[PDB]
Amino acid sequence: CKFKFQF
Amino acid sequence: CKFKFQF
Amino acid sequence: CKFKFQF
Amino acid sequence: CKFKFQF
Amino acid sequence: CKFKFQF
Amino acid sequence: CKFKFQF
Amino acid sequence: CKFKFQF
Amino acid sequence: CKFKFQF
Amino acid sequence: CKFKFQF
Amino acid sequence: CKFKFQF
Amino acid sequence: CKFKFQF
Amino acid sequence: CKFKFQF
Amino acid sequence: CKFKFQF
Amino acid sequence: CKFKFQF
Amino acid sequence: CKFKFQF
Amino acid sequence: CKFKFQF
Amino acid sequence: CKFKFQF
Amino acid sequence: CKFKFQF
Amino acid sequence: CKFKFQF
Amino acid sequence: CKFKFQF
Amino acid sequence: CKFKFQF
Amino acid sequence: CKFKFQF
Amino acid sequence: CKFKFQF
Amino acid sequence: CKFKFQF
Repeated sequence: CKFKFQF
Repeated sequence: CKFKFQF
Repeated sequence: CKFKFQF
Repeated sequence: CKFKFQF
Repeated sequence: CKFKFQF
Repeated sequence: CKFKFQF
Repeated sequence: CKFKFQF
Repeated sequence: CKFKFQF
Repeated sequence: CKFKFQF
Repeated sequence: CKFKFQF
Repeated sequence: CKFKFQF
Repeated sequence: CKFKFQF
Repeated sequence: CKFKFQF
Repeated sequence: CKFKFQF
Repeated sequence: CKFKFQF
Repeated sequence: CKFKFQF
Repeated sequence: CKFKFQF
Repeated sequence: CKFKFQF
Repeated sequence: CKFKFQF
Repeated sequence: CKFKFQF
Repeated sequence: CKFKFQF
Repeated sequence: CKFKFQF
Repeated sequence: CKFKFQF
Repeated sequence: CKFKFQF
């Protein structure tokens, strides 16, 4: 919801 | 919802 | 929910 | 929920 | 540097 | 450096 | 360095 | 270095 | 905090 | 905190 | 903390 | 803590 | 020099 | 030098 | 030098 | 040198 | 602090 | 601190 | 601390 | 500490 | 001539 | 001539 | 001539 | 000439 960081 | 950062 | 970091 | 780091 | 985000 | 996030 | 996250 | 996370 | 410097 | 420096 | 330096 | 240095 | 900070 | 910090 | 910190 | 820290 | 001289 | 001289 | 001289 | 000289 | 500091 | 510091 | 520090 | 420190 707040922060979604995908690599 | 707030921040979505995708790499 | 807060932070999701996937490598 | 908070931090999910997968390698 | 490329991205500099300060919250 | 490429990404610099400061919370 | 590539990612620098400071919480 | 590649990832530097400081909590 | 008192100081947040993103160089 | 008192100081947060992201160099 | 008093100091958080991410070099 | 008093010092957290991530070099 | 590049930076002179007298705190 | 690059940095001179007198705390 | 690169860094001179007088704490 | 690269670092001179006088604590 | 009492005296702060920056040259 | 009492005297802080930065040259 | 009493005297802090940085040259 | 009483005197801190950094050259 | 330039600076005279006496304690 | 330049700086005279006496304690 | 330059710096004279006497204790 | 440069620095004279006497204790």
